[PDB]
Amino acid sequence: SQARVLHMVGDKPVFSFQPRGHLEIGEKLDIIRQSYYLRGAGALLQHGLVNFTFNKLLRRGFTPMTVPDVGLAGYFMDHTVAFRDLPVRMVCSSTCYRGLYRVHHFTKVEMFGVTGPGLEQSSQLLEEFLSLQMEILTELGLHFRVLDMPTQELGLPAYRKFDIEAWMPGRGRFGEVTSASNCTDFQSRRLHIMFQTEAGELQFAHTVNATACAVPRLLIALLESNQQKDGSVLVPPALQSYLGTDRITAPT
Amino acid sequence: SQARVLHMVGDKPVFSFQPRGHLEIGEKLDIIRQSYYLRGAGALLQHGLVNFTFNKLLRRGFTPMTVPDVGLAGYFMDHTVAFRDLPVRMVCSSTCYRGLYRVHHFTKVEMFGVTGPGLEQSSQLLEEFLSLQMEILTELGLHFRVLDMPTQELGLPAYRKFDIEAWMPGRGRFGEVTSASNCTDFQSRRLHIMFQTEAGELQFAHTVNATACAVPRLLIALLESNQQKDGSVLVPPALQSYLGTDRITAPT
Repeated sequence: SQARVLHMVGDKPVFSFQPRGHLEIGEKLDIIRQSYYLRGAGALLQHGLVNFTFNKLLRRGFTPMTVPDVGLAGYFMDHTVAFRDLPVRMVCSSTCYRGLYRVHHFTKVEMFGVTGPGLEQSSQLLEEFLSLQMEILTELGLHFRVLDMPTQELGLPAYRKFDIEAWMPGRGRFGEVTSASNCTDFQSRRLHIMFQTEAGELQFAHTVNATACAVPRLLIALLESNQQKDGSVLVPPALQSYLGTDRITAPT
Repeated sequence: SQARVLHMVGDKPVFSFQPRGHLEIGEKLDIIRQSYYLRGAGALLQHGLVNFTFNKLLRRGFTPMTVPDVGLAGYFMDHTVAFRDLPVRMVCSSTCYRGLYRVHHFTKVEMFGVTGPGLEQSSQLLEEFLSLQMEILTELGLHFRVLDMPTQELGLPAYRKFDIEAWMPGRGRFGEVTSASNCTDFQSRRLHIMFQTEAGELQFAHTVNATACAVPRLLIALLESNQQKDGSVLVPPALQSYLGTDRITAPT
């Protein structure tokens, strides 16, 4: 019926002041401008988040893919996978079209999985994708909660669904930053995504989907969370390589 | 009137066989599929080319920027720059909409410059951008030529224009992979991009534009150029970090 809190990770940050919204921080640091537009350290944050996640998923054995822009499944349309290749793990960084809360275009990295027969395989894969999401978020220093979304209440094209909300102090609330869902044979039935069994059967495979990074939301969470009383925001260690610093300090 | 060859860099590769087109290579290596779609090593090539160029331009002092997708100039509309900040060098990686020769969406990294008064400043900046382009191409091992495009013959919104064509053995000809043009006060007049002089004048600045990377074309050039008789293609050293190998070898 309603969403259950499955897990809690990290702590709410403590402030001696009233936390500011990501827009105020960005403007004070000259990393957000204008429509909207990232500049300097903010742009490095965006590209570094994408790269950290993409590399993490590459090290775990996800095959990368790129597309000219729903689609992730569609590229497996009318395709059959051998039993020996199951599960198939795909990672794709791409530009998607739909405060920085809702911009028309943004970069997102997505996870896609095609697995062996049945709920056991598909659920194992969904739990694996959720774990990757929590690992990435933990390594970024964010405070977040994992919630079980209802599926048979409205919805339907999902047997299980997990959403992750990261804490946003400037907004003062939790906001969704990742999603992951087990679509089972829905997508495979409609797109003819088959797997061949050991005996020689072709059967409808299972598909699993997950967001590995929605940057606008993660940016908001990092800026509000890591902000300082000086309007500085601290850089998580995982991103200090791409930024070249542990603290953004605003120009002169 | 007609395009002059200004420079020649690298040598045509030598083959003991008939060079194949990038599509044949990609299909034999399972890095190109389907519409079109990069997979595994091909996807690593795409992301590595973007990152190598972006990092190179970051080390040279280009301020990064990201946009939600003509635009590069438009974000400086109704903006004034101080004399002390000139020249302003901007680098932007973005998804653009328009064989892999002509796909609808592709990633491109672009250079944008706003400079001090007059032809001397704008030309210095244009030569600097051209040099960066040739450096990147040389470091990738490609054979290319730099040509002077006519501007007052057709055209008009450009005082000078340089194009770079890289050698494509499968096509058997040179193909454009970068462009760079000095648009002077055209764009600044139309968008009100001002600079403040030392005396206190506001004057129309100059704008310079350059492609720092068009990936589809560079991909084509690298695959056809570095191809082996085994259908292997060798990896340029600059990209071996992102690929993890010196040679793509096709799956089993």
